[PDB]
Amino acid sequence: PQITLWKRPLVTIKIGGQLKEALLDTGADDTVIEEMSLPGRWKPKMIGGIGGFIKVRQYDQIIIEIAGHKAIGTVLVGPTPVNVIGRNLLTQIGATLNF
Amino acid sequence: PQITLWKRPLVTIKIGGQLKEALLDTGADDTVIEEMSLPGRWKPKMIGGIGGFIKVRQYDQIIIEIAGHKAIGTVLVGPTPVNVIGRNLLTQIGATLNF
Ligand SMILES: CC(C)CN(C[C@@H](O)[C@H](Cc1ccccc1)NC(=O)O[C@H]1CO[C@H]2OCC[C@H]21)S(=O)(=O)c1ccc2c(c1)OCO2
Ligand SMILES: [Cl-]
Ligand SMILES: [Cl-]
Ligand code: NA
Repeated sequence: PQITLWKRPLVTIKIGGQLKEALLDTGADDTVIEEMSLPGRWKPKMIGGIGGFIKVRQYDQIIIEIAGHKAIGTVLVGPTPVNVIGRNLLTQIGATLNF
Repeated sequence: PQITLWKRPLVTIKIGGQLKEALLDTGADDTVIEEMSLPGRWKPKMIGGIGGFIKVRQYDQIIIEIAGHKAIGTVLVGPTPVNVIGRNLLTQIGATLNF
């Protein structure tokens, strides 16, 4: 699709057997999801944005379906105010910015 | 152009006759730039990012060039860790997300 930016570019994702809404976010290096359980090992991480840093759990090799497109990569889980699909997964679905 | 996301989507902007680097950020509603001087009056705004809320100075109707495209709109000035071009100006330059 071509998504305009008049409104937030929100899509449905499937992660860990759950449906969630998330923002397609070119300014996010990493994918950050609100608190949920995921399988496998994790390690702690701090990530920073406007407002400062939050502590997250880093899970690797997680499969996510984004607007119908499957991708695998690292997912950070923690107290983000919005679920964000970052560049690590946007690349895998072939997303580009065009103007 | 068509910008892939393997690296941060950094572009050169020009504001107040000065060149700066900024991130094309589809996850930002608003454009937020580091401390600098802008003309006219400002109004208060609070914005919420991953680590919490910050106060910024809102300047309206500011002339800004983004990757060679001219925009005129609202710029927020405050302690952002990177300059971000948000949807308010991405729409003015005709940007879309495509996959
Ligand atoms: C600020 C940029 C450099 C980074 N952020 C991504 C943004 O797209 C963020 C994504 C975001 C969106 C909403 C709430 C929190 C974060 N947007 C944001 O802060 O926008 C602010 C400016 O406009 C306003 O509209 C949205 C909030 C305000 S982020 O959320 O802090 C972030 C995401 C993934 C990351 C990361 C930081 O570090 C490593 O991986
Ligand atoms: Cl990854
Ligand atoms: Cl590619
Ligand atoms: Na894993």
